[PDB]
Amino acid sequence: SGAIYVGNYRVVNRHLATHNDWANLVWEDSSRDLLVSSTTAQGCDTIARCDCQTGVYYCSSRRKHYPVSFSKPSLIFVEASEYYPARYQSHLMLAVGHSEPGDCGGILRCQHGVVGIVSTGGNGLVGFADVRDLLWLDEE
Ligand SMILES: [Zn+2]
Repeated sequence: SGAIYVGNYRVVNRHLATHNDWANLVWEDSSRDLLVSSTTAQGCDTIARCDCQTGVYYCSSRRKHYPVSFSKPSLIFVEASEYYPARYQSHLMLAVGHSEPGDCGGILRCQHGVVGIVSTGGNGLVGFADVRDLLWLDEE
């Protein structure tokens, strides 16, 4: 689990979004495994605006932060999970690293702030849904 809180926005894995997330839907993209919902409280997270390919992610299944190199946001074929059928996910970034189902929502960050959240895993690879292209997250 895990979320990004920036301004009046909550960013979560679409597949972990709650009733309240869907009741306050701002934007969702099934191909990206992202959902954004509105918040009453002002969020403090800074979204990275950059093309960094290195950063640190939180891995709940190891209670550890790992430094990783990751690929640029891409259309990548992702195997069946249970939450999704074996399909293409867009704006996905892979790194060599540990990822289990409950690691989703783990934040990936560089020096410029939040890059994305854990979205996929398996075969010793971790996939991160990019948020750095969502410029609208940093106004109203
Ligand atoms: Zn960066």
